[PDB]
Amino acid sequence: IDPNAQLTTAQLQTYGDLSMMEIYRNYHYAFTQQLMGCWNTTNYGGRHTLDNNEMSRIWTSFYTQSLKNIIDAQYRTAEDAEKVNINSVLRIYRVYLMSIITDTYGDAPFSEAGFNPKYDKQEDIYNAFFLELEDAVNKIDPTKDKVTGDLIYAGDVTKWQQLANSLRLRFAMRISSVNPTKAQTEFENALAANGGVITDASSDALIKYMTIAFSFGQEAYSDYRGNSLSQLLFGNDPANNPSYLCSTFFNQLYNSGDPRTFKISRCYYDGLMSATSPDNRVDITQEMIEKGIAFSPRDPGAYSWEPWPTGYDSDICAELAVNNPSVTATMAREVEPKLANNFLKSDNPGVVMTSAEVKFLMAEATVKKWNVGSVSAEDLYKQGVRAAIDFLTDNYGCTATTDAEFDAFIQDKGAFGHTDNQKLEAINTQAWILHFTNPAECWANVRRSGYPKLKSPAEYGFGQYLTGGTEIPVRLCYPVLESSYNKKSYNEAIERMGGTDNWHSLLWWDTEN
Ligand SMILES: OC[C@H]1O[C@@H](O[C@H]2[C@H](O)[C@@H](O)[C@H](O[C@H]3[C@H](O)[C@@H](O)[C@H](O[C@H]4[C@H](O)[C@@H](O)[C@H](O[C@H]5[C@H](O)[C@@H](O)[C@H](O)O[C@@H]5CO)O[C@@H]4CO)O[C@@H]3CO)O[C@@H]2CO)[C@H](O)[C@@H](O)[C@@H]1O
Ligand SMILES: [Mg+2]
Repeated sequence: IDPNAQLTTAQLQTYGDLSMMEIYRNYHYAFTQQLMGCWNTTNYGGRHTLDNNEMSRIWTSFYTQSLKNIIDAQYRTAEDAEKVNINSVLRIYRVYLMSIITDTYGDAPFSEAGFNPKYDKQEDIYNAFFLELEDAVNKIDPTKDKVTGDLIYAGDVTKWQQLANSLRLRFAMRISSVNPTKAQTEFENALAANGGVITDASSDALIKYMTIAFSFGQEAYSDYRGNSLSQLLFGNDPANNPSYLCSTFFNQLYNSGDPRTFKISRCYYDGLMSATSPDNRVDITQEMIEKGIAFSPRDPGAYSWEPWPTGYDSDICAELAVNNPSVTATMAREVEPKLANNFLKSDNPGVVMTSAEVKFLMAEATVKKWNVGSVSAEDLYKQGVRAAIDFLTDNYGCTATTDAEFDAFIQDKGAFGHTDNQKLEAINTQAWILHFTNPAECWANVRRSGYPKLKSPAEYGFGQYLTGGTEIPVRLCYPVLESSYNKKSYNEAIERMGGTDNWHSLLWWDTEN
């Protein structure tokens, strides 16, 4: 009933729902070519398997829970002067959750959602995002009702203005190909709105999750207290099918001399690792470097087992073997980079939006000749990269990158370009690294900006397996069951796309493939 508790639940579900996070490991992480090799990632997204049920998870999870609850809470709270803050916060978080739906699937229920709700055109949903965030920002008033269930900003309603105006930046940059004039105007208005935007890391929008032991039992699916994305990236089958990194991502980090290379990824021997927890793994990364062993990250479409890499004999593992000889010294699949333990904790925050992103958005707007302030595009980009690197230090307990290590990176392969194209590539490639823990935003921004320039699994010699088509999908399909619950509205949506629900159909804001 209570709208403040409704907000809590909505925030927890965003990364707490173990059912929903399957979609990100199956599809998003493969489409963005950040992870590859894990059976689920490779089979589904890596090889373009059309599976309606796997594609439906965001739609179902939100319309039956968070978004339904929030819409209700907003409606009960709407026209109350004495409840104007909780109202405005709900409106802002409603917009965010809706942004995930429309960015996955195209046209969708918004205005009439919460008996046979229309599928609002994506254009008009985005129209509503700006209007909603602008009104919410203007209604916030810290003298009125206080917010009690807020796991992002603990009720700091000033920081909600910063988030709202920051989301305005994000959505304005999103529509900057389809509708440049509106994009510019909405971006410049957002900078001038009450509260401003997120100018530094202390106003980062992060959902606070607790430490609960990972469980894949039935009771676990109703428990959103933990970060279930991190739970899943550890794995239901963690020894055989862990989060192996994709070569596009690992090679970007490694070949650019990126300081985060061995903060995001390690090579681990997992023979002695427990199920349930990433404890007792054996880090062989430094050993591999010292001995000159090639890393073998997984090309798009590849499993961990094919191609089966040349390895080496680990002296560390040979040491372990004398005391308990069920350990192999001979490494094979372990030379394949995996996601570092820092990113496999239920502690991990739920990333909504960061100061690092705002910097990249500011840099891009500057490159596009918008009127955004007096700071240079290059400086904005540099601040963005610094913030994205420090994001790991502050939130995932990674090692600090020294001023010297940063300066060496930024003056060489991390450098802002000179050409507009080069600058856009740099900003958006770097933003792609930042968004690793925000898959929803990572896939949207990859599709929108066109960077990094990803190649289809077909180009890596896996065309023979690309069951659902050759090109990397650019959306996910509506759940089949919408055909019977919401037929008229469902059929109208599909008539706009050409009469088929195709996952190669470009979303309205996506102009190029
Ligand atoms: O065969 C070649 C290759 O296989 C590898 O092993 C694979 C195997 O082939 C796959 O079939 C197997 O697939 C499992 C998925 O990994 C796993 O994610 C999924 O988990 C299910 C769970 O079992 C199910 O109960 C759960 O139901 C919940 C619903 O999702 C919720 O909506 C509902 O509210 O609550 C229920 C719970 O009551 O859903 C999850 C998914 O969300 O199960 C799949 C089928 O078993 O994966 C194997 C690897 O893990 C092998 O490793 C290779 O070596 C080999 O060459
Ligand atoms: Mg595109």
